[PDB]
Amino acid sequence: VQVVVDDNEPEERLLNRFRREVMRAGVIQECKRRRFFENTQDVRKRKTREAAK
Amino acid sequence: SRRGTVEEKTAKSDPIYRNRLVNMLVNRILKHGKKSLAYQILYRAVKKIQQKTETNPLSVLRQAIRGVTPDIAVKARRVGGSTHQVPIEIGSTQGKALAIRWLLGAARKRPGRNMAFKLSSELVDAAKGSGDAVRKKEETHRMAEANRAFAHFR
Amino acid sequence: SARKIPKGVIHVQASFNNTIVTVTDVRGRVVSWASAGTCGFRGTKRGTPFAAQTAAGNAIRTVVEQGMQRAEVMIKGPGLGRDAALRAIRRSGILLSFVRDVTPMPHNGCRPPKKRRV
RNA sequence: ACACCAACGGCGAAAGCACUCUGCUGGGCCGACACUGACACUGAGAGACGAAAGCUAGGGGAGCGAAUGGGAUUAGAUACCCCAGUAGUCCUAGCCGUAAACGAUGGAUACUAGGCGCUGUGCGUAUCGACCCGUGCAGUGUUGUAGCUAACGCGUUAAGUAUCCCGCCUGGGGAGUACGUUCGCAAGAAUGAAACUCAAAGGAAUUGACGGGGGCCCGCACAAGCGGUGGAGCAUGUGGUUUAAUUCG
Repeated sequence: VQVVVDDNEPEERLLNRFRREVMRAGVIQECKRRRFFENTQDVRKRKTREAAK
Repeated sequence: SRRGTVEEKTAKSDPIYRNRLVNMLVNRILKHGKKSLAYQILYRAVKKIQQKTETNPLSVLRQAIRGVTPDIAVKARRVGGSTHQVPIEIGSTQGKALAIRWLLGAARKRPGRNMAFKLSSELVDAAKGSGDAVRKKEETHRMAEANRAFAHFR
Repeated sequence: SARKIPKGVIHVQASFNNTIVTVTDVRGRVVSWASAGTCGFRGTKRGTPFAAQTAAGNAIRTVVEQGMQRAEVMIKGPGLGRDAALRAIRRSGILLSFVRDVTPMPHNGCRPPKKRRV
């Protein structure tokens, strides 16, 4: 689940924006809080239903 | 900003030396509408400074106020619920205006003799590093750069 | 004096309340550390990005005795001190080699309370 | 407990069920057909299954967390928030059988305009291709039509048009409680009143307002800035007090 700095060159550029798309605070804000058990399968799938079509 | 555009409000220039930015110093030291005696506060501080310094009175005025002129100040903006102390960078139009406000107050908050000596003292005290005029430049820098994280770079 | 270790991993424990920046060697032994609530300000004034740079820039006073040339970085956990800690270490004097994100990604089991963060 | 894959996905009668593997096992669907032959549908009582919480006995217990103990907030908070934390949550066996157990629209069958998304199978110059044209199951949304509906809305997975059978309602409060019977270890569950009292409860939708709802916009409104008040002495006005009245608004 790490990040690539496989590119050479003595460059000082961050390149931390490449992993801030898939991983980000997104996989940690979906987690680290409290799970609703039933509202996670209801409310989180209800807003994605109307935003699809 | 879009509806109704006003550039700036300007009056007549400096007496015989000709300058519009120095004419704001006679307009801020203006007490209750007396521009006739406000002329005697600036032009007598130009007559008494030539003995303390060597060069022209327009040069020593500009070389000293650069130590009173700020680069960054704090403004109160709220977002989300909490009041953020976000620092916005001050330009050359508002920075020259903020320099003459703290040199005005420092002159009045020193009850010695007349205003001809009080303005002339705080004019050379900005070059060496003394008085309440130069202290406010380093005091606004204590509020700024400490809250640097609330504002992102350009 | 000093051990004089070449390169080493920099574990940055980036959290919401503060950020603990610790520069360790190749094995896992800590030489000296630096934190956000140590560098002057405390309470809630830390955890911010430019408060993390004064924290990571306090380490180069205590670890300068060893004399490290190159340095690998390692960030752990979310917060406003992920990209900031990397910028302070770069302007200090030490080189870049391996920047990695070893943030513990859960397999959806253990869940802490809701609560609002800073 | 099990990321990602996960999906408006799938399976199951309902509840419900997701890392991988093995063992035993159920249901659904399609296709050339082969066979029985209506052997069907529904169904009071009855029997069985039941999210979580809770209960009994024996285990287990990382995290979370009723209770409980501190810190904080507040006029007070024996709440929200912070630090800890027991039963419990997990496993085996038995028990309790309730939930917005909700699509709140019981099951089964035949019909009635259409336009986009799954899974099986047939076919399409030899399938040359991601694919193209059909034909079934289950499943969403649709400016969804007719029709239906109080309206919202539903719309061949319709509350459309009909048939078969079972359950249920016939004012609000009192009540889903009391009494009795039955069931349970217990907490309680199931069946189920009346007196008295009101003339109203209730549903949809409409106008406006309100919102510590949202989107976009205008006034010193804030912001930027100057002077000022509240301090002081004096003037004046008002309450309170006082007085025979300290006249009224």
